[PDB]
Order: sequence, then C-alpha cells, then structure tokens
Amino acid sequence: MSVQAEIGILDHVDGSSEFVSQDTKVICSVTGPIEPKARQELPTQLALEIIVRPAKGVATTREKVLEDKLRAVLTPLITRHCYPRQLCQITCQILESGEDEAEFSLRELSCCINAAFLALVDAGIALNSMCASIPIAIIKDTSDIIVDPTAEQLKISLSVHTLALEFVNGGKVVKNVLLLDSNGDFNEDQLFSLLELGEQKCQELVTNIRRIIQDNISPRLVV
Amino acid sequence: MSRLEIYSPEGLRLDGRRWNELRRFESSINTHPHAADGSSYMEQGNNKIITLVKGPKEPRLKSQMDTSKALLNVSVNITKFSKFERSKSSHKNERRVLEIQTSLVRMFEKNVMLNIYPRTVIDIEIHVLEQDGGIMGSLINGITLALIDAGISMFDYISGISVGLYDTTPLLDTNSLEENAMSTVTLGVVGKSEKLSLLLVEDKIPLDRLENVLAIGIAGAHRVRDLMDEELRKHAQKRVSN
Amino acid sequence: SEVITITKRNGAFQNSSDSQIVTPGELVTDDPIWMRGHGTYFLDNMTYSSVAGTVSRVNRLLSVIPLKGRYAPETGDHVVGRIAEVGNKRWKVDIGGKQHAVLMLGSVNLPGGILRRKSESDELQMRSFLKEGDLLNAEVQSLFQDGSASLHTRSLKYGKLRNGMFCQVPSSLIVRAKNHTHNLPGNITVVLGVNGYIWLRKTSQMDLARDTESSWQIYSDENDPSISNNIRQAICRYANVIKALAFCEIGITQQRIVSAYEASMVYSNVGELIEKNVMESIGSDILTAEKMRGN
Amino acid sequence: AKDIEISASESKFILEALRQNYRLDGRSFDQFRDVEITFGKEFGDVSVKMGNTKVHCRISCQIAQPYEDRPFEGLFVISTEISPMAGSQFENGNITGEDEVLCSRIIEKSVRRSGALDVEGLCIVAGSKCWAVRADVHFLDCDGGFIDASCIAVMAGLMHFKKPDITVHGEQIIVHPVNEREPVPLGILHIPICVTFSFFNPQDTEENIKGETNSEISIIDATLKEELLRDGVLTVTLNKNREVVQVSKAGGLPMDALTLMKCCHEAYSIIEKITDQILQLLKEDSEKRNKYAAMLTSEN
Amino acid sequence: VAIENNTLSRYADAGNIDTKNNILGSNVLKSGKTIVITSITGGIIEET
Amino acid sequence: GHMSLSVAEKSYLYDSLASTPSIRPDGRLPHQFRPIEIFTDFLPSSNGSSRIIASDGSECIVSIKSKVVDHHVENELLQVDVDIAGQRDDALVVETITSLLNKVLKSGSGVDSSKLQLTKKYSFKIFVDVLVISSHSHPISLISFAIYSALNSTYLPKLISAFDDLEVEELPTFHDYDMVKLDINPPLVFILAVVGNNMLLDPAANESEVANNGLIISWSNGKITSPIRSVALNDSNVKSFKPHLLKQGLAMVEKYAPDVVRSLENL
Amino acid sequence: TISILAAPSGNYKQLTLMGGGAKITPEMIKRSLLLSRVRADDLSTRFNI
Amino acid sequence: TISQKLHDSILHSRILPKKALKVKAGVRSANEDGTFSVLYPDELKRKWSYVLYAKIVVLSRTGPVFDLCWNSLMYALQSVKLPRAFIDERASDLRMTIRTRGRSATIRETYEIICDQTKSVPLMINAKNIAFASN
Amino acid sequence: QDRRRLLGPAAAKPMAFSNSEQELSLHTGFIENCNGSALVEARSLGHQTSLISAVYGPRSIRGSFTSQGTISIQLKNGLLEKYNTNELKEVSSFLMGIFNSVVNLSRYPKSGIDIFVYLTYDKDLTNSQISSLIPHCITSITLALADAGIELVDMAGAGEANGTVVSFIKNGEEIVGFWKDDGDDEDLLECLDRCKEQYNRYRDLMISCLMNQ
Amino acid sequence: MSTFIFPGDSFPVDPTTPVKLGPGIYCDPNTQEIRPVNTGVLHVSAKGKSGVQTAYIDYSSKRYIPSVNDFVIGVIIGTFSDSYKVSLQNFSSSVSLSYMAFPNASKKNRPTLQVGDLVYARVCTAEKELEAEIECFDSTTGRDAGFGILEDGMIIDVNLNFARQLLFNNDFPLLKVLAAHTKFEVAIGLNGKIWVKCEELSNTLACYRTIMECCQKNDTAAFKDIAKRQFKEILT
RNA sequence: CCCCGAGAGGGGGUUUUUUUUUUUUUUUUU
Ligand SMILES: [Br-]
Ligand SMILES: [Br-]
Ligand SMILES: [Br-]
Ligand SMILES: [Br-]
Ligand SMILES: [Br-]
Repeated sequence: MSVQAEIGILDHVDGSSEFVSQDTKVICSVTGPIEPKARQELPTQLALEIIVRPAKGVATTREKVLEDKLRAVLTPLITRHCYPRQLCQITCQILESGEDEAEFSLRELSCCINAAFLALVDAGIALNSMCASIPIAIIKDTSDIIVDPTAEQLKISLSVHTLALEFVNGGKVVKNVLLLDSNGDFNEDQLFSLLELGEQKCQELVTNIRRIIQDNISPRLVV
Repeated sequence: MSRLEIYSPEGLRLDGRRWNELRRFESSINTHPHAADGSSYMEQGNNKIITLVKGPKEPRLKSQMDTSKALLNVSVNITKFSKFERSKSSHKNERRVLEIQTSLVRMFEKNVMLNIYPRTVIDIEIHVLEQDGGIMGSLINGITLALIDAGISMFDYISGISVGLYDTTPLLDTNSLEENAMSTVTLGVVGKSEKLSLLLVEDKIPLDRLENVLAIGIAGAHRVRDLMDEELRKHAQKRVSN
Repeated sequence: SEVITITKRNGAFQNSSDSQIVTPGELVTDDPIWMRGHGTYFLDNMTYSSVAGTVSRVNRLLSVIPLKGRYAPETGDHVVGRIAEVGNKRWKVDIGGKQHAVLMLGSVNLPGGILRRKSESDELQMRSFLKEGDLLNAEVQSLFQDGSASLHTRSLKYGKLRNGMFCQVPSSLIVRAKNHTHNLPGNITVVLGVNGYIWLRKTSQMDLARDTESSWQIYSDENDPSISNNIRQAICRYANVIKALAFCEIGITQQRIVSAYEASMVYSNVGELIEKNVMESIGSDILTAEKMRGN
Repeated sequence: AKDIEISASESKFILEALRQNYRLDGRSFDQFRDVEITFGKEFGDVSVKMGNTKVHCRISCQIAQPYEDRPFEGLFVISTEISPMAGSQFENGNITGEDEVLCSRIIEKSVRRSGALDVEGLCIVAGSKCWAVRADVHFLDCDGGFIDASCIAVMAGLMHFKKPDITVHGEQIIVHPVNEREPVPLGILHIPICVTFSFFNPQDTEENIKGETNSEISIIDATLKEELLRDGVLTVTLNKNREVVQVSKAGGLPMDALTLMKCCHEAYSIIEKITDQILQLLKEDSEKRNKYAAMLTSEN
Repeated sequence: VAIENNTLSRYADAGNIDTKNNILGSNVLKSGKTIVITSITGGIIEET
Repeated sequence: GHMSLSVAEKSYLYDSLASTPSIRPDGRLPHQFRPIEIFTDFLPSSNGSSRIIASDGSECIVSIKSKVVDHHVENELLQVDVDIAGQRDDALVVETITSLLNKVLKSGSGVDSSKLQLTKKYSFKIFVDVLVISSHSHPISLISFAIYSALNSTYLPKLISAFDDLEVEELPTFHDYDMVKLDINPPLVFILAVVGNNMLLDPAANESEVANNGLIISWSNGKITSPIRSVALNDSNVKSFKPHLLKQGLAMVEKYAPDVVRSLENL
Repeated sequence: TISILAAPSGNYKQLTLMGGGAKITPEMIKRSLLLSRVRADDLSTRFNI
Repeated sequence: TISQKLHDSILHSRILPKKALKVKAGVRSANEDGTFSVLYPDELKRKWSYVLYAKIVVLSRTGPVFDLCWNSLMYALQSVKLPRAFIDERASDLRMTIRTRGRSATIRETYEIICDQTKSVPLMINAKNIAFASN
Repeated sequence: QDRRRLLGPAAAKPMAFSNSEQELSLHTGFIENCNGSALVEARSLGHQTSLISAVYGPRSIRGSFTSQGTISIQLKNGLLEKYNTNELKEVSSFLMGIFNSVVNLSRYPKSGIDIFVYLTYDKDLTNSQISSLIPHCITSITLALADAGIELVDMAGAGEANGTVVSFIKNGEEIVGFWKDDGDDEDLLECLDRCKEQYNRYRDLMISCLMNQ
Repeated sequence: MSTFIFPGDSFPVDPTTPVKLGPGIYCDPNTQEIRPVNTGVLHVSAKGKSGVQTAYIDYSSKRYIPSVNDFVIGVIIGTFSDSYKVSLQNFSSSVSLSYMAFPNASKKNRPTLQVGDLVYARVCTAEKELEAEIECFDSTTGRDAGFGILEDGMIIDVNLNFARQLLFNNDFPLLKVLAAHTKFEVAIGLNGKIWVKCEELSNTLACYRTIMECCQKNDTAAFKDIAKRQFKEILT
C-alpha cells in the first residue's frame, strides 16, 4: 500500500492529480462546474462527462467499461444537486498499465478511482464523503488473498477484485460499498474474507490520502 | 533512378516543355449560372476543375452564424475517375482532403472581405474531374476566379503554382510523372507581390535549393495571375458591351 | 426535334463617357481627396478595387460597381418574396439577397382591418396569416446596418399572392420604376418585383381600379374558382416570353412583355417558346423593333 | 464548441507588446522553449515538456501481417487524439477539426511519410508476419506548440524503444522475452524536428496586401495566448543533414518569401541543438540502465 | 423464462441440414416482456 | 421534393394540369421534353465520358472506366456509382438511384455483356461513375441520357494475346495504341408524372410538386423493360392510381421513346 | 444494486456491488447470493439443454 | 459495454478453453472411380483454431438487459456445433515468389481450409463453469 | 479493427462450406418498447421468411413546422440472409411512397412516424430475391401502424408474381405501388390478377388478426 | 499547520447554536443534517456577533460560481434585445447585464459597450437554477460605484483564493510591493480576474509577470524579491 | 441609432498507393 500521489499538476484544468500504485500510473483532470451541451443537461443535477484513455492504442469498448464503473463510484460521491443544469468533465489518462492489459484491467480501474477522487478534491467540487479503491486477487495454489497484487501475481490468479468504499467521520466509518467488481471463481467464504481484509486496507488508504490532500492543499490556503 | 528522360541534355522534358514553361492554361468564367452565384472551369494541363461559389446567403442553421463576418466553407470533391487508375474508396473524409479544404479556407479568409458580409455564408464547392500534377495550384486558381465571378470582394488575386526539383534542375509547373520522380513545392502568391499565402513542401528538399525554387515559383505564379487577369478582362469587355 | 431537341458536341467540356473595367487589386487612383465607396479599399493615397467591375464617380465618392452580385435591397423597393420561416412576432421572407428580409407582425394588415381590436393571440397564431411557402407583395420599409431589409405590407396594394403562377429572372433585368404592377392583354396582371421575383396572375378588380367582408379573406390560400383556360394559357405564354427576354439579357419592362407576347403569336403551340432559337429571335426582334421605331 | 473569450484589451496589449519587442513569458522572438525529456521505466515511454506544455508518447508493437501491396514492409501508425484534459476547448475525440487534422498531417508527413522509421526492418517473414509499431501521443497540458512537442515526443520514443528479439525457424517465430535475451532497438534513417512560427500583423490587411515596407511580426514557438492571437502559422521540419523534411504554411497571413526562408534557417539552428540534446539524454539513460544492471548483478 | 434452442441453426434438423446457413447455434429467449435473439457464427484462423 | 410552393400556387398548377386538355406551365405537350445539351469525349483519361445540361440548369457528368477482371469470380461486369452533390453517399435518394441504375444496366438484363469478354477467362469490367452537379427534380432520367451518350462513345483497349487461358494460358496483353469502340446497347430510363388522370413526360420541378404519383420506366432494344417503378415525386400529394393509367404510361413511352433515341443516337 | 453470475455447482463467477443509494449490508449480500443460486438451479435444469 | 462484459465474463469464468477450439483438420483426396473422400484424424505442420462470433438482438427493452443477454448466450453456447474442417490433399497453389532489389523471396503457400457441409462436432464447454445471471 | 465493436482477430477468415400457395402467421403488439409492432411469418416451397415490424410515433420533430406528419421507413438485415444496403434503401423508398398514400398524415402535425422492419430470419432453401419479401413487409407495416393506432385510409396489401410486385387498396380497384424486376414481356395483366389474389388473401388475414386477436 | 476538514466528517458546532452556513458547508434537504462537502480549513466566527455565528470552509478552487454581492470582471461576448451576454470565466455559463443596469439609463438610449469590452460589475442575482445577473451601477443611488468599462490594460488569470486575498486582505503585500516600483490602477474580480494598467506598457507587463509568479509561488515573504527581479529584467 | 403616431407613446438595432539488368580466397601498401 505504498502509493504515491501529486495534486494540482495541470494548468488549464480546474483540478488534476497523478496517482501511482506500483507500476500503474494514472493522471486525471477535472473541469467543472461549467456550461453543458444540450444533450448533457440535467434539469436538477450535475452532468458527468467521464473519459478514460488507455496507455496503448486508442480508446475501445474496454475503456467504455472503465468509464462506466468509474461512473458508478463518482456519481454518488458528488453532491450533484448543488449544480443543476451544469457539467463536470472528468478525464483519466492511464500512462502505464502496471498489468497485462490483454488480460486484466484491475489495477488501472482502482488507480483511476483514486485519481479521479483526488482530482475532484483539487477542483473544489462538492463531495458527500471520501473514497478509496484497491485491487485484490486470489492466487491459484495458495488461495491466499493478496491486496494490491503485482502483474506477475495476477497471471497466476483465480479471481480478481476491485473494491471501492465510501468513508465518513475522519475516514473511520464505511458509509457504503461504492463498487465491488468480482471476477473469476470464488465462494461465499472467500468473498467476506475478502471484504474484511479489503475494508482494512481501504481504511489505511483513506488515511494516507487524507495525508496527501492536506500536505498539498494547506500551503495554498491561509491561516 | 528513372529510366525516362525527365530532363534531357537538350533541355527538353517528357512532354516537350522546357524548364521554365507553364502548361496550357485556359480559364472559363460564368460556366454554371443556374447552379451558383459564381463559377469557374479550370483547365491547367490535363487538370480539369469545376468550381462553384454559392453565396453570400442565409446559413441553413442559425447555430452556425457569425454577426461580425461571413462563414467561409470549402469542399473539394476529388472524383474516383480523376486519375488513370480508378480509386475504389471515396476521398470525401480522407485526412489529406480535409487538410486541403482547411488550407484553402485559411488562404481566402485573409483575402475575401468576410467582414462586409456579416450573418451570411459563402459555400465553395469544387469538383476535380481530371488530375495530372499540381492539383493544389489549380485548386487555388479555380477558387480565385469563381469568387471574382460571384462579385465577392477581395483584396487581390491569389495565384497557385507548383515547382519540382530534379536534383539541381528546377521544373516549373509539374505533371504527375514529374511529381512521382522528384520533390515539388506548391506556392500560393498574392497578386504581383513576393508574399506567399501558401507554402507547401511535402517531400525532402535541400535547404540550399529552397530559396531558388521559391524564386522560380513566384515568377511563374505572376504569369498565372496575368493569364487569369487577361481572361477576366476579356470576359468583362464581352459582357459590359452586351 | 419532334419530341426532344438534343444539341451535341464532341471533344470539349463546353462550347468555346467610357466605362473603365477594373479587377481586384488594380490601382484606380492616387488622389487622397476621394471618398472611397463600395467595391474599393485604400492605403494612404492609393485607392484599389476589391471587385471586378466599372469605376464609378459620383461627386467626390469613388466606388466600383461590380459586374455581378445578388439583389441589393434599397429602401422603398417593390419586391415579391416567399416566407422562409415564422418566429416570435415576425416573419423572415426570401427576397433573393444575401440575407432574408424581416416582416414584423406590426408591419402587416391584419384581417378585418381598422375595425379589428388588438389581440395578444395574434402573435401566437401568425401561421394563420402568413406561413412557410406563401408568396406576397411587399415594400422595403427600412434597412438594417448590414444592409438587410425590413418589409411592410401596410397597404391594399401589398399582400398575399394568388390566382396565378411564379417565375423569376435575374434582378439586373428589372429596374426601379413608378409602378411595378401592370395590366396586360389577356386579362392577366404582372407583378415585376425589383428583386427579380415575378408574379403573373389573373387580373382582379383591384388591378382594374388601379387605372380606373373582403378584408377577412386577404390571407386565404384559395384561388379564384372560375379561371378560364384562355387566361391560364395566357399566363403560360407570358411566362415563356419573360424567360425568353431573360435568356437574351434583355431588360424586362411592361412594354417589352406585351410586345413579345403579341409577337410570339406567330407560333401556334405555346411550348414552342421554350426552344433556344425561338427565344433568341423573339428578343432580337424586339431590339430591332425598338431600333427602327426609335430612329 | 466551447470558446475561449479574448477581450479587446488583451488582444491590443499582447500585440502592442510585440511591437515593443516584448512577449509575456519573457522569451525572445527567435527563442525556442527549453525542452525537457523524461524516460519512463519501459522502453518507448517518453515525456516531453516545453514550459507549461506537457505531452506524453508511448511506443508499442505487436506481431501482425503486412499489406498485400507491401510484403516487405511493416506497419507503422501515429495516434494524436485530443482530450479535454489539455483544456475544455478541445472536444473529446474531435479528429476532424481544422487544427486537429493539420497537426495530425504535420506529424505524419514528418515521421511516417519522411521515412524516419525503417519500416523495411520491421519485417520478420516477407508477406506473412511483421512488426506493427504504434506511436500514441497523449496531450496532457496545452500551452501551445503541440506540433513541435509531438514530433519530439514521437522521435525520442522511437529512438528509445526496443522490440523483443526474434529468431526465425522458417515460419515459426520464436519471440524471446526480455528475460531471456535483450530487446532490439528500431532503425532510424533520420531525426526530423518541427519548429513552428507564428505570424502577427501589427497593422491592417490593406498594408499587408499593398503595403510597401513589410512589418509583419514572426515569433518562434508561441504559447497558448500568442497562438490564439496570431494571423498565420508556419511549421518547418528539418534534420541535422541540412535538409527540409516538410514545410506547411496552410494559408493565413500572407508572408514575404525571404522572411519564410529566414525562418527555415533560424529553425535549423534550433533543430541542431534539439537533436544533439535528444541523443545526449538517450546516452545518459542507457548509462543509467547499465549502471543499475551492474549494481543488480553485483548484489545478486 | 421461455427459450428455444438451435431453431435458427443450420443443424436444426439433423435429417435436413440447411445448405445456405452459417449459424452454428442459436437461442430465442423471452423473459417477461423482453425478447433476446442470439445466433452464433464461426471463423477459422491459422495458429503460430 | 425540392422546390417550395405555396398552397395557392399548387392549387393553380394542379387544376391546370389535371384539366382534360392538360395545360403545362411552360405550354408543353404531355410528350414534349425540354431542350438539353450533351457533350462527349472530353475526359481523355477515361474510356468514355458525357455531360448533360438541362434547361433548368440541371447538370450531370458521367465517366466510363474499364478494368480487366476474371469473370468467373466477378459476377457483376458493370458497376454504376452515383454521386449527387450536396448529398451524403449513404443518402436515401443516392442509394436508391444507385441500386436502380445497377439493375437497369445489369450484365444479363439490358446490356450485351458479350462485347466485354476478352478471353475464356477474362473480361472487361465497366465502371460507370455518375456525378450530379445540380438537379431540381428526380435526376434518374437525366443520368440515364448521360450514361447512354457516354457508353456510345467509349473506346476500350484491344487484345493481342491468344484467347484460350484454359490450355496455353497466356497473360492478357494489349496493343500499344489501337482501341476498339465499345459496341453496346445502353438502355434508357424515362420518368413520368401522374396529375389526376393525365400523364406527362419529363416532369418539371413545379409539375412534380403537385403530381399525384409518378412512373420510372426503362427502355431497351425497342421495347419496355424492367426495372419499372412507381415513384412518389413528392410526399404531400401522393394518391393511388387506376390501373389504366399504368397501362397508359407504358403505352406512352412505347411510342415516344424511339423519337428520343433517334435524337440521341446521332454520333 | 447487485449483479451475480452463479454456477449451479455452488460457486460464483461474477459479483457486482453498486451501492449508490441504501447501504449494502452483509445480510443483503447473503440473501442475494442465496437467490442467485436458487435462480441458477432453475435456469440450468429447466430446458434440459 | 454489454458486449465487453459478455466477452470478459466468458473468459473469466473459464467457459471456453483454447483446446476446445482447435481444428482437427482432415484431408480431402481424389479416390478411385473419380470421387472425393475426406479422412479425419482422431486423438493424436500447420494448425488452425475456431473463432466464435455472436449477434444478440434485444427486442422490447423494459429495463436492465445484460442478465438476459448472458443467459441467452449461455443457452446458445450449449447448442454450438463446430463444422469439420479439411484441406485439399495437394492443392496446385504453391508458394508465390516476390522479388526485391536484387534478392528473391518466396511467400509461404497458403492452404485454403474448407468446412464440411454436413459433419460436425459439439462444442466442448466446461459445464461446471456455466453460470446464470440475476440482478 | 473497429473500436466500437468486438469483431475478433483480423487474420481470421469466415467459414466457407463445400458441396397451399402460401402459409402465413400473423401477430401484433408484442413489443412494449414502441407504439406498434407486428410479426409476419410466411412459409412456401423452398423459402420461408420471418420478419418483424416496429412503429415509433408520433414523436417530436424539432425542425421548422409541418402541417402533416413525416414518415420514415428503414429495413435492417437479419441474422441469416443479407442484402445490399442499396437494395434495402430502394425498398424503403418504395415503401415510403406506398404508406404516404395510406397514412392520414393530416392528423399528426409536426410529428414523426418512424417505421422499422427487421428482416430477422430469411431462409433460402433452394438447396433479386428481395422482390418476394416486399409484400410481407407491407403486411407487417400495415399491421404495425394499425396496432399503433395510426390512421389509415385503407388496409394496404400486396402480391408478387414473376418478379412483379404491386400493392393495392380499395378492394383492389386502385394501385398504391408498382414494382417490377426481371420477369417477362407483356405479362402485366397476368401479374395484376395474381397479385390481387394475394392482396385479397393478405387483407382478409390482416383484418382477422386485427379483430380477433 | 492548520485545522483541516474533509467531506463526510462530523461537524464540530452543535445544533443548539444558531449557525449561518457559508461556502463549503451543506444542509441536506432530506435528512436536515449539516455536513461539510469541501476540503480545507474550517472557519467559525466568534460568538457575540449579533447572536449568529458564521461557519464556512476555505477551500482551494479556480472555477468561479456566481454569488450575490460580488465584484467581478466580465467580458462582453454578445448583445441581446434587453441585455448583454457576458462571460465571467471561460467555458462557464454566461451571465446577463441589463441595458437598464447602468447610470443614467433609459429605454431610448442603449449603452455604448461593444462586444470584447471588459466590465467591472457587481453580481445582483445568482439563482442556482437560473442565469445569474450582474449590474454596473448602484441600484439605490443610481450612480456608478466604480463600475463600468475597463479601458485597455491587461487582464490576469488567478485562482479564487489569491483573488479573494487581494480584495479583502489588507495585509497582502502584493499591492504594496507593486506601488514601490510604479504607479498603477487595478481592478480585482472575485471570479479570479485581475485588471492592471499603467502609463507605459513595460510597467504593465512587469506587473503582469509579478502577479503571475506571486500567484504561482504563494509565498508571501517573497513578493518583494520577485518584483525586484522582474522590474529589473524589463530594464535590460 | 432607425422605423411608426396632431399631443415625450409604441416597434426594432438581427444568434500505407505509379520503388526491383540475377554469377566462384583474409589483410596492408601499390
Ligand atoms: Br440582403
Ligand atoms: Br515491400
Ligand atoms: Br503566455
Ligand atoms: Br428505339
Ligand atoms: Br476484438
């Protein structure tokens, strides 16, 4: 869980970030609230334009799924009723997969969730709570539950998991499970053991994120 | 390595012209009165180009309307039968064609007085019937003639020309065979000036030869301007005399 | 040529107080005293031409009149136009210029006229008066900054057109005059819009009273239920001869039209007037007729 | 689309500053921005930075079959899709816009068409199997000079990239992993570098068309603000061999021919410094990877 | 859920195999008010 | 349709055309065509070419190019490509006319494809490219006249090598200069307008707007042939028609077509 | 919402949890997993394919 | 997105092993009396593989429809029959020589694989892995 | 290949293999997604056809203003037999002309009626074929429009005989569309009679379906 | 070191105390709970302030959201029938400036402002679900309260925090260190726009470069040195 | 500013494509 992030790296965007976990590096940008296109307009709430760009090649249907899952996480996080008939552009440029993209998209999705959240924080957009996402995998023979698995570990995995939780009260109370994307062969006992260990590492991540956010933003503000 | 005499020791080319001779240049004004406000049929060598200027007129969509200037649009239709070998696919959305259309617009935006036609649209439709080298230069001459026929105000003529560079020998007005055998430079000269509206080099050219090539092109473009101006005054006299 | 006249040609894409002609970029004068008008542009003392046309000098106003260009609406012109669109409290009508002309709701005569009380439902029911496609007479009331025209039909002379057929000629062939509505032999009436838009209809009572319950039906699409074939065949003939005059670049006037109409009587079938050689000769006969009648 | 509103005051100020030999960033009219090149862990990963302008290029390749027309040549494509990340002025996926198609065509004529990459050396077995090299440019942050930044990003990437070594047994392709044997670099025939000039008319159009003395201002490598207020653009591509790879002045402000020639000669001094700079950063990157390989084997 | 398998396939009738059909397998499924029609076709590729 | 007319103008035109003595707005008779101009052999790059100009400014350009193909794998030996200026390639009008024209000029329907055969294996594929610069009505008949003119002035390369690829199998080689004129019988496509109980040949723009229906009738070898299609010239005044009108239209074409061909057959 | 791909064997191949509204409790998950098995057993054996 | 999720979940649940798509290619020869016969190998040079495509038309949508697409796809996959494939014994078409600038090269002979009009083998699906959808 | 679909590997090549008068089935209103729908299945000799029609309208048209409604018809290829896009466009145009003579457009100002016909399953069992599908399309569209509640002047039906297709209304007295490909010479009268017989049968079954079902 | 707060965290103040909610703080319409939605420093006004305590969160942002009683710098980008269409920030929703929102206004005479002009104005209405409005006068007196056109000069982009400190904080040395180098007039907008104009362009340019760099570093005890090297560099 | 009205009223100032004469010893100075 030795992640590293930077905040406010882009000039022509309201907010930006760069999240890195092992070899997975994703840069994200957020502009909003701004004027929306007519087809995007929502009478009462904020409209989200979510874009995911791959590390190699052009955006395909694969990234279209990454956009959809990332939408399921960011939508309830943002206090959308504060911005009626308005738009918020959220763009994720995956710079380095950190995994075999021909087989997995686990680490890229988690890194996009964490980066998007950080970019939303930087942009100063109304959020109902905080959030953290981690990738989890289950190995073949050992059947151990490895949090933040490497690319080599994924190759020999039986199941891959993306867990993103919604935290409140100083990152101590799990408000809800924003996204759980479990793929592969697994049983009910493995699922809750995954959720128990997953919640712990997620809570540790929020604490680390809270540290990063305060370290970067506080110099900008005044005492 | 070319087995054909691109430039013989006698100073003669494959078509018979010398190094500094333009192809057969024949212009034609008011060719499609019932189809456009201005029209021109260009024959520069084997090149055959129909140019139609429609406007200034009401935009079809109020969303696309400028209250300070006219909207200038150019669409080049390179037909599938323009070359010897018929192209299977269309060129309508070809990136090469989009650049050509964009290029032509960027040329005449600074020549056509769009500011005196606010809230209007000028649509320029082009049909290339036959192609044989220097198609870009011929496109420029076709638009300039057609725009003038439409009575649309502009500051000056824009003449187009292409110049090839066979090793050390410059060749004015290149055909398809010469373009396939050497690098060419396309020029867009404004009026009788030395100012270039369009400088286009797509193949390798030594830095030392470029200035001389430009000098040849500008001189040749001035002759194209004279031919365009000549044919235009001729048509003017035949119409004003009735 | 019993059924179709097909002219053929091979090996060719197509057939192939002095007025000073100038082209774009050409230097017209170097006298800085001049006031530069349309068709020109200047830099210090030098005045250049922006279009291809003839140099015009009116007083101290130097301008270049283009050889070609769309109809330019002057204030007070009698034009014929078609409603292009209807919005808010105005119509936009196609005259044939660079821009659509506007026709405010307050610039027309509502049905029932002076007796009618003002209603706020008129602005929501404009389509019951003038809708898309309708033809009408109108006068260029005013001009906008760019040159656009504001129209009005505040007269019995102006209004929706019916009982006839539409045709158009280049606006250059129709000039301004004291009046553009004319009565012609055959009980038909022509409306020669300055914009080149022409309306040929059956002569109405108004057309007769011009030289010698109805206010509710001034916007009806319905035509005269009793229109004889002799009037219809007259309209067709007047239409063809007008197109013939236009084909020869001959300026259309009320005299030229009637003259051509009677001269075209040589040809039995009216459809004979659509052929090129017939059109050219009819126009040529008019010019030569004016030659030996003028001298 | 979404427009950038520029006040009359800003338009008049930036232009008047040019009339007083001043540009906002403090550069000179003939001064190119300092180009910073950063290589990632993987080969083909390169990040180019020019002031605030940030672009990232990624070189990748995969086994593919050559076209019927060219059985001896491999495949090579360059992607430069824009995104709202570089600014809300850009529409997502807008690959038909005027500026987009131009930029796409400049890069293509500078790298692809110019034959900067040896596509013949991308062939494994003639008319059957070959390498398909892909250059993906990612526009992160826009402050002008996207063409110049991309051309450097693509070239630096291609020269830094290394493809897996291959031994051939007839038609059986044995693709050696990086663990077994070392990867093989690409073949570069020449190193094309783009330099973009921006033109400004300090006076009016009349004095540009019929004016005696020329007074049009030309600056090298314009920022976003300077780019939005220019009247004409010129992109010239050269290499250390003193040859013009391509020149593109697609319309815009009419410019004197001798001035355009001056720009080409000025650009040549810049592309020389840039090319040598790229080569040096590649050497040091190679020395860094070798020094770590020695410290990894010694500790092993 | 109501389904019908292999009704669109060329191997529908083992006695009368269709000649101008390239469907290897199929399934027509209706659940409630929604209808789903699936057909499987095939291709062949050389392996190296 | 194309032309925009008011309700009054349409009513006047309809009554005038639906009259028992049918009155055309230009004074024509129900079988008279408007004057056209035709240019041929102006594209040296192509094997054949034509350009037709109507009286209303309607203009169409046809080009004819050839290509040697294996007729054992290439079923269609004549491909028509239609491009209407101002319309998308996938427009409804474009594809319909394209599909229609390809049926009119099929290999074994209205065209002697024997004249395209070179050897026992190879034949000449003919590409008929249509470019409609301007048109104010259904250009199907306009294009047809141009294709006719173009195909009657087309010159193809002449074969030199033997014509038996089954045995000796010689590579198709052609003479360096001589070209044989393409002897073929191009079909014609006539379009009719139905206004009330009257049938008009060569419908004008204003006429088509008020028409109740229309007919597209092909013509080849001195007789009526498929494709025959009823067509709505407009979409606001389309009505069903009595069968006798359909038989009247076929009869009308059957007697006036040779007159058109005669004026068109002049070299 | 909860989406499940359950194999009749008793194991699971896909489990999507999207909690944007009410809180997803372990009881809700367990009940969903139970119903997914019951549904899977029905769909697999019904049409004897 | 539905197309992707269907594609991925088939790969993740491990329904279709690559071995189950391997083409056991036979050989068609010209026997006596002028007839063609095909000989297929069993339980044992060029190698081919089957590729499966799917078209899923959804009519009368009333809500989330992924689950219906998956269950339909599962039912369809259990009915898939793979056609027998064979090549001609000695097809005349051999290598194609292509010349370079002085040196010569030969493009490998491409064998035209043909599917049997009648004979077919059932798809080998890991029935233990077939899951069904519910939301 | 395509960035919006999964078309698989490019080196893959499609599998090529070696070597009463009519039976009808009609159903309406089974698609809740739209306003009107119909299922038309026909089986005869060595060719069966199962096509589905769907009517969407009257819905909004945000452009200018129109006193009457605007009809659009689009044919889509099904699973089995494919057709040229041009040929499907041509039939669409032919169908538009027919229903612009039947649909009471005056009752739907500034509205759009979009009619879709899915050529779902067209089997060719013979161990321009589009001409034999045309009468079934008209039957489906007529059923769907009537099921949608769109006003019709009369039940439009059709018939096919030797490549000739002709659609009738008003008890076969008048013709709303005429189509002819290939066929023979001077066979117009025979085709009209044979098609009117099919038109009459189809119309009876359609009315029987719209009523009893 | 400061007291940072994050979204979802518990709100310190008790419901028993009447609290006026400012930026960053959100009152849920459904559950009636008061909760922070922005990330930054929580500021709570001292008690005794007329019995009402004002609590808000100072958070970093650069995208302006119109609020009533704000001095902003807009640019005229359009002219409607009764008002101007004005942009306060790129890509943001346009704001309206009425023709009657000027001193000495009349239905007969429209203002002479042309498209492309800079205007210093006050936000009069800022409804969340409606186009905001600005005015260039005092609604009560009718005079111009320093509002109106900004002739020439140069405009500067700046984050909302830097602009707010420049307008409300007198301890901000920026205006002082610039006055120690040259004479200049300045308009400050809460929408993150700063207008600067001197007698000579070189001085305005020098001011532009200083404000840009000072906004970038955000180190107060470095403004004087930045201004020093900037005005020096212009002299070269 | 412009239009309209015997009486400071009203209407407007426009929203990927013309690229292929094939043969028997290292190194250095000649
Ligand atoms: Br106008
Ligand atoms: Br090659
Ligand atoms: Br700058
Ligand atoms: Br005949
Ligand atoms: Br794929």
